[PDB]
Amino acid sequence: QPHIIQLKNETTYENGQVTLVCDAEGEPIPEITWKRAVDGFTFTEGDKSLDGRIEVKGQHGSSSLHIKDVKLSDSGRYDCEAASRIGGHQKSMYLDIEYAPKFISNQTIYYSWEGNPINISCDVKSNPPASIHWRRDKLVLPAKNTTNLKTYSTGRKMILEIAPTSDNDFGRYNCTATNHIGTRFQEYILALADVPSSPYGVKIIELSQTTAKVSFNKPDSHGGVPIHHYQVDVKEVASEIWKIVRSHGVQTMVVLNNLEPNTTYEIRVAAVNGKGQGDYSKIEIFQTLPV
Ligand SMILES: *[C@@H]1O[C@H](CO)[C@@H](O)[C@H](O)[C@H]1NC(C)=O
Ligand SMILES: *[C@@H]1O[C@H](CO)[C@@H](O)[C@H](O)[C@H]1NC(C)=O
Ligand SMILES: *[C@@H]1O[C@H](CO)[C@@H](O)[C@H](O)[C@H]1NC(C)=O
Repeated sequence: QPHIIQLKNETTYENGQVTLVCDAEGEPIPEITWKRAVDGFTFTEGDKSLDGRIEVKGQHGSSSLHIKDVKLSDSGRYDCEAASRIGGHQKSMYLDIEYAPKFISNQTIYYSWEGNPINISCDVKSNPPASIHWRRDKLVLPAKNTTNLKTYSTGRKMILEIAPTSDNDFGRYNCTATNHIGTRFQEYILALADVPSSPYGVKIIELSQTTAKVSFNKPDSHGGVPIHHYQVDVKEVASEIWKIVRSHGVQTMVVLNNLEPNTTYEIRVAAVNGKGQGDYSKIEIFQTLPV
């Protein structure tokens, strides 16, 4: 002895309550300790709680771990440790947490020109797995009287393809997700755009006394908004005149020449298309090598 004789898996739901029970036989009657596996955190009777949601009751033979206001983060493995002096045994169970679908896309606002294709991505996490639909108003998509809309489904993701856009395609879209816990929705926006968005993540990746290579990320319109070229502006920090270098088409690296050694420069990048020039990236500072 001792021997854990009860430690059931449990399934609960977000915002609900669950009680985990562990029973152990043995002589002497063993002390029971709870361990949350993801972070190795220990629970014992009395040992309070920070957020208050979690308490343990009973210490010998049987112990209850009570969690109120269940969070998704409470999901996973919990360990029960039964120990007497003789005197050791551990067992795991898993807490399965169910919940209404949640929308987890990084982007809900999309931009496109007239006449361009664009995919709008609806990303859903739910337990159990949800059914996802796209809708415009009350109409499920694609409608029967359209020839420019398609959907593509992959478990946690449903893509709405609009190819190409016409003006009436702009506006609000409604992505709905449903499981036995509930139905939830998330609105997405497709807006008619003109100039490119701001480039970002600009870095100096090569650097000498008189030259530097700047590299950046294109603004991702997901193909809605064209980029013709980039304008790279460079300026010595106590100088007034921005020197402009155009990129070779849609290349996202540009080599800067004719720099002074040991000199501090500001650099900013903007994308340009047929409708004009977008915002500049956040200004970055570099300093050429000394002689
Ligand atoms: C508990 O759940 C896990 C999977 O999450 C499973 O492997 C195991 O058989 C289940 N039963 C118990 C009581 O451990
Ligand atoms: C939209 O997604 C589909 C499915 O993966 C893909 O075939 C298509 O090329 C994408 N279109 C756009 C607008 O990028
Ligand atoms: C999205 O669709 C769902 C299900 O039809 C609906 O209940 C919800 O109100 C819609 N959202 C909006 C604002 O249209």
